[PDB]
Amino acid sequence: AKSKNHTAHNQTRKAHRNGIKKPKTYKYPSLKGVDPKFRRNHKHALHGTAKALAAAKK
Amino acid sequence: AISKNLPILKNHFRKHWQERVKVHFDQAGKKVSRRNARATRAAKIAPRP
Amino acid sequence: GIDHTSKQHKRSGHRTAPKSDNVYLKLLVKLYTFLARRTDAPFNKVVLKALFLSKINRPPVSVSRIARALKQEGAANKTVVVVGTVTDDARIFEFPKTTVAALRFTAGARAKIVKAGGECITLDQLAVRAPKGQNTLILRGPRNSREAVRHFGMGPHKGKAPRILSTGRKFERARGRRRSKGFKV
Amino acid sequence: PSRFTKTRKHRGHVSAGKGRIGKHRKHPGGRGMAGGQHHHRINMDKYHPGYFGKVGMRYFHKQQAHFWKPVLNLDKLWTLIPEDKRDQYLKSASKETAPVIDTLAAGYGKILGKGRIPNVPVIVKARFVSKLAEEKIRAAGGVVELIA
Amino acid sequence: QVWGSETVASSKVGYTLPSHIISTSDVTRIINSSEIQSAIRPAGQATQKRTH
Amino acid sequence: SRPQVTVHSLTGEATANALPLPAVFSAPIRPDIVHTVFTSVNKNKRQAYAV
RNA sequence: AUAUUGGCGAGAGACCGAUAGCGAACAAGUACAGUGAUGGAAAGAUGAAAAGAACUUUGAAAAGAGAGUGAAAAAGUACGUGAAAUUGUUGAAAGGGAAGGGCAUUUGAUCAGACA
RNA sequence: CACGGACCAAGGAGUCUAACGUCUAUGCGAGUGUUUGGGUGUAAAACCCAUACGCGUAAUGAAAGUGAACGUAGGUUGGGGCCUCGCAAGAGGUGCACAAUCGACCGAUCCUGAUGUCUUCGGAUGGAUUUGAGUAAGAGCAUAGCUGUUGGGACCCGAAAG
Repeated sequence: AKSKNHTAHNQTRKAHRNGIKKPKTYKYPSLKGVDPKFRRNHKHALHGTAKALAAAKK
Repeated sequence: AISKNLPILKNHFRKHWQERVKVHFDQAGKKVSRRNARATRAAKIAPRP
Repeated sequence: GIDHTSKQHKRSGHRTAPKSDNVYLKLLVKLYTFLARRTDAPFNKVVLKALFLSKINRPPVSVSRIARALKQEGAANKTVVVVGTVTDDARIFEFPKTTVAALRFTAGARAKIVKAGGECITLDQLAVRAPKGQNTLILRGPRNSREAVRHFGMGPHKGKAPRILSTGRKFERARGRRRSKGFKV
Repeated sequence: PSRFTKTRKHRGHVSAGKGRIGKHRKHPGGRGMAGGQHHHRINMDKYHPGYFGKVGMRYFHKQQAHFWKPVLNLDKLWTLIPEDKRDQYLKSASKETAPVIDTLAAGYGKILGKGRIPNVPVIVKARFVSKLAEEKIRAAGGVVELIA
Repeated sequence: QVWGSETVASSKVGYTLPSHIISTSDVTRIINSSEIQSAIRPAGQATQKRTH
Repeated sequence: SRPQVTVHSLTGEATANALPLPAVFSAPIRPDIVHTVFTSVNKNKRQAYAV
């Protein structure tokens, strides 16, 4: 006995009961896939800029 | 059979375990017997410790 | 007929009363319901809602966590408010004299505060001292440090503590955990 | 208490919470851990990674008492000292009267350097110590005596 | 002696009498005493007049 | 101090010797926990029955 | 020290209360079935006490009608209490190839309320 | 014009157990669990208790093994509440939990190989688009309840067989 192979019916209605949500963007997004050479230098750039600010309040 | 995330359980109950179930109802009864046995022994083994 | 946009007869989903049957907790709820209604102080509304929280929503606050909060700027004299149980921490050796208010105190925590000259105060005694919350500081325990939180949100490429009874070798470490046996997660 | 169960609330409903199309049967999907590689693979992977296969080397006749080594961090190091005498050693930090702590009697095998200790000379008797646990103890004026 | 007090510990090992989460059992006394009554707004009517 | 409860004789009259409260009567009175403990304690004297 | 659905002698239950509980509360492993191995029931209750109805009358008799016993024969060896299906009699109502139901009222029957 | 139902009475179907997940309540709390056992008793109850043990407080590696503070236990952004100023609006300070991110530390892996060296031992220091179910002022343990899971006859009744 054959059956219904596939249909897109009621799929959009189901998705709108809990309607389409955005991925909730944040400040300072994840640095995944960024150039490792840039991140290697940016790690030492944040280290040095936290030293001058710490030395500005004696 | 496997669904709805849960730790994998290992329950060894695939034999006739219901024929070998030992429930210790006599825990209070045997405790009195041990005290009775200790009491009747000490009278027979006069005053050894 | 009405084309309803939101779900009808939908409850707020927030606790309006404690789930417990503690008679003394209800007295504190009755005391703070009057305060949260007729004082217009935001402190009284936070405490009243915190009294409704469950046991996992009221994590214990170590006495060491109180000392760190009192090391902030201009917070050495602020009355510490903890809606929950204050526990003792032996990892510290110096504790200040600041008063601490909480629902419950353990034997070690209450002795530690009193020995350092501090004072153990129940939440009803703070009402006659700070009706609107003068000079207070609310402290809450960490929620995501619970053991049940580790297994929450488990899935591929998540690293979220698979639920297992026995740990070690031969227990869920071969296929789907390393590149050698097919694939890693 | 059976009077608080959902079976009492299901009296009068035909399917008793099991549905009319599902038709609750004996074992629709198998018994126990059946089909972990055939029709439960989507559940075995995703919430049980690593179940199938072997990784380590076998250990014939393993005795767990051979690997008995409870760890004690530098966090406390003083709950082993009774509370009555703890304060009189803290406010009188000096050598020639250093407290002797035998961590073996307390039930510990190795000392780990996680916490920070006050600057008090402390004599520690332990079977094993971490590398920087010793450094923090020696910096405070104490020594560690290796025992067996 | 059997349950202990603030002087004798418990006569049971590791036991202490339970502590209270509230110092008094009369919530009305706390509300009216001296301090809450000076920090609260004036009361209403205990029944609102039906308007319109 | 303590309420100084009065000691009575076997035959009526209240003897003038008073005793302090043993401080166990100042313990919290929780009808909820005494309820749940009683139901479990009262099940410790049941005999097993089975067909 | 440990085991114990057998045997003997005991003490108990948040157990079951005669389609339940052991198959069996009773002349139960009985009646009965099968060549045989085996299968295997149904069945407890009058009243405090038989005081279990003398006697009269009708009838061949069984029994009926009186009388009598008893606190009660609406307890008579078909016996405590005696439900439903089903049946008889009596009373009421309706009915032109179903009946039954819902809303509303008429008619009949029946019931209720309150006298400052 | 699919199946079950002539009628009535009684009986008749998600139960218990072992091990658990989430949630809730309670007790205590870096601990927690008296009841294997012992003491005791108005005697299967109640009450009292030693020593161990279970789980938790440390992880990580196949293993040998090693083993969590550069620092107000870090920086940045958002943060309830509180504090200061103000008639208020607002402004500043402090900011727990939590959320995002960049670091630090521990183990594993891949490199760098110092003083010392039974000359092959030792592994300091410094790293790495690597990796861990970690650290970063602990939260758990025990009991009970609903729901859910697995093994058990397993909601009740049913095979052709062996």
